[PDB]
Amino acid sequence: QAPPGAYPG
Amino acid sequence: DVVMTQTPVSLSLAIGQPASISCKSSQSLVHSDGKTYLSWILQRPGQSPKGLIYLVSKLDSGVPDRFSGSGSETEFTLKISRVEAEDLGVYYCWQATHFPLTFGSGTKLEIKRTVAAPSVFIFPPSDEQLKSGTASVVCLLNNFYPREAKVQWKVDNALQSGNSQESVTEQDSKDSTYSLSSTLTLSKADYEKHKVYACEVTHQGLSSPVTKSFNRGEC
Amino acid sequence: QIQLVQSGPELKKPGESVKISCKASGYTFTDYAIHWVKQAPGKGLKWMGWINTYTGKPIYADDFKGRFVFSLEASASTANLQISNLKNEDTATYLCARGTMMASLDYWGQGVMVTVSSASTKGPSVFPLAPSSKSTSGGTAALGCLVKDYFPEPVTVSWNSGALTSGVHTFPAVLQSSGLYSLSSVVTVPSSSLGTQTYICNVNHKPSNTKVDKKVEPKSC
Repeated sequence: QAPPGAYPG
Repeated sequence: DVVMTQTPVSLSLAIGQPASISCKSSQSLVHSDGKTYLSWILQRPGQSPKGLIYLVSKLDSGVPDRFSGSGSETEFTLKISRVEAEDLGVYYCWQATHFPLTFGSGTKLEIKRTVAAPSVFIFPPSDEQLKSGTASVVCLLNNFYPREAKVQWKVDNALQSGNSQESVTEQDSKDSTYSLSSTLTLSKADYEKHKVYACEVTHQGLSSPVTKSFNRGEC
Repeated sequence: QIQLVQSGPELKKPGESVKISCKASGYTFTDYAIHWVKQAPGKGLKWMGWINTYTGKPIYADDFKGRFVFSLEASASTANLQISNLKNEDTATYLCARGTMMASLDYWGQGVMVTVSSASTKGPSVFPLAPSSKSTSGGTAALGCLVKDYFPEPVTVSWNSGALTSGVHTFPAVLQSSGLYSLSSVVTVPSSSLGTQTYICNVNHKPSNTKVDKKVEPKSC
């Protein structure tokens, strides 16, 4: 649903 | 946070002229999956944004092909081959390669068009308001260009200060003009004391000031 | 057609809580992320985070951890934003947006303007701006409504229940000495059909429960 930058690292 | 810087802050382009807006990221937007998550949105006057572009150069469904995007790692451009009246508003680049998602500073596109002098109207206070014991007189400057205009209120030839407020519209998405409203507010008693109410308009489209007036109680 | 329609109160006191609703229609709700975006009146856009519409799992930007709760009503195709312990700095428009994996934010809600104030609401007076000999030119007549003395923003103005949109200018509100707002809404119409056509301004100010329909007719004597 979401691009990689939508997830914190 | 990735800082997204956009230049110019604003530009004014004629219909049919090409447009190029730049967007710079404080780090590479090339992700380890090989994709570059740079996107563009447009927000037109008083409304919610619409998506235009994603993955640097992919047009969102229904977006005219006058629009295109290019770029590489930290430099990106949005281009309009041919500007149209409805392209006006604030363009934002934004990125989703790094957490958190961030939006650019925005570029406002104004349409440059021919000089258009205002149509000038005046409205006396309504009987409804007079009954409440206040008197608002409204001066309307309709569909002019450019945006800069001067309104002065005169009551029996006396230049008014301190009893008026005005606002100007955003630019019209169809004729590329502006409109302005000024309100002069007096007590009913102060209103009662004078005869002639006039707004005097100065604009680049006019070679002399235009006075719109009425005489209090003259149907 | 794909639309996000938001609703919520427009005025709250510091310390209070607000719920802002984002209703999706015209597509599969659970196939697309909802993103929450704060827009400061004047300024650009700040990402608050997003909610997975399939799993219900919210992810918060650091500046929005604590007082901000994203939730779902999955069977009503609705995403909810709760802000609690409201502060001066929370005054903003709150936007929802549909998101894809390829990072389109294609469709946006119309937003909800939340003003955080200890001051009380005031509902506007609506006065007609009557068409007259002083508002006509080239066979066209200007007429409108003066929406005076309200707080907070916004007020919505429509004409003939939305049937009249051509030639409408609804001006930005001005802030009077009092800390109250006033705005003008005007329309240009044929001067020839002023006897046959009806012009009503529909003024809505949600915070004061103001719902006025004002018929605007020629000046007269």
